[PDB]
Amino acid sequence: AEIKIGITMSASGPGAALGQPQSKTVAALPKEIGGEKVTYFALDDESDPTKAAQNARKLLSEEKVDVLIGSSLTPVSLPLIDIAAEAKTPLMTMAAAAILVAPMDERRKWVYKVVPNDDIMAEAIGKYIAKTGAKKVGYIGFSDAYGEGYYKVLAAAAPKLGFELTTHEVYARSDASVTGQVLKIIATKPDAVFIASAGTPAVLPQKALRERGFKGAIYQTHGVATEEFIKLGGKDVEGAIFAGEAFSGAEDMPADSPFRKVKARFVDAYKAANGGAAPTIFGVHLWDSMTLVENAIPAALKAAKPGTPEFRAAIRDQIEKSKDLALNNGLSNMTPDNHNGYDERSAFLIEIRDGAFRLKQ
Ligand SMILES: O=C(O)C(=O)Cc1ccccc1
Repeated sequence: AEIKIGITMSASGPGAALGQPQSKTVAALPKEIGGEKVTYFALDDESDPTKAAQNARKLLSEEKVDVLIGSSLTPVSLPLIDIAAEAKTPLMTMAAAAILVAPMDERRKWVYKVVPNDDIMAEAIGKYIAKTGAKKVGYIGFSDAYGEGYYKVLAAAAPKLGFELTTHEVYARSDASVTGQVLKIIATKPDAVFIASAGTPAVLPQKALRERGFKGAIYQTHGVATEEFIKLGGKDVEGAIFAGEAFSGAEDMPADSPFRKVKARFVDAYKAANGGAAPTIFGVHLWDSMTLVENAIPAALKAAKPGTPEFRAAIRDQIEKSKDLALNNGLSNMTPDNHNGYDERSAFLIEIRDGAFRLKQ
């Protein structure tokens, strides 16, 4: 039969600013790959791990999809690892935490990940923060594996880089207030504050810090790299800096940059499918995942027919061989033990300047 791709995304819930762009990207994906028809099955998981697991089981057991893609967020994606592995179906996760694919194990052998691992980003932003002369850095982040991935790496790096983390405050994504946490951070009198958050929930702690009088540097993560964050945040997020993807800095690169080229492809296709509307970065996590899948399909078709475990296993084998590939997410080199594919060369420092994401250095 035709090739079938299943996708679960957080199109509603606190992940909406990530999942909605992904949902709108589906219509831009190719109807034929390697001379074979392709059908997409996309489901909203509502930013809920239980619903994502239900979606995956439905796509795997009922549609027998050849590849599963999702989810948008780390906590939502975690349970999909075991589900995809048990089904011997490759999973292209669209979330960010390193734990989604590293260290390698017998289940993560089935998982690939186009967003650069957060530990790479945390090391990069930590080095930058140190170079500014900051010695005391406050911290607030999500009380989940995404936030904690930033905290643990920054906390380990701190003494080696010459600063100290003054707090370890957390919040849940939908929380109405972080006032208690922010007051605690402010009371430590830090030079700067790090926020580990994603989507529109990332605005709250930054606005709260500014409203409570904090005037120092505020650092965020690539979870904020959507123009929706700039729009909601306004003057309060001006000057935010984070380590992120080539996509976000593409306009401040040479004309022949491969990153401009791969971005143009995506933007043009997205606009054509969405009435001329421009995408935010999160849609590109679906797009780049499909780049890996599309590249693997011709060899897989030589091995087996779609809808068979052999075809899925062939896709898994082929993606692992991907080398020297410019994605919107960076320069990707897969290996048997690294299903992310990036090193520090793909960590770009991005700043919000005059209401736009800009390549900072
Ligand atoms: O919120 C999460 O759990 C994430 O994994 C956030 C994220 C996802 C994709 C790119 C950057 C951040």
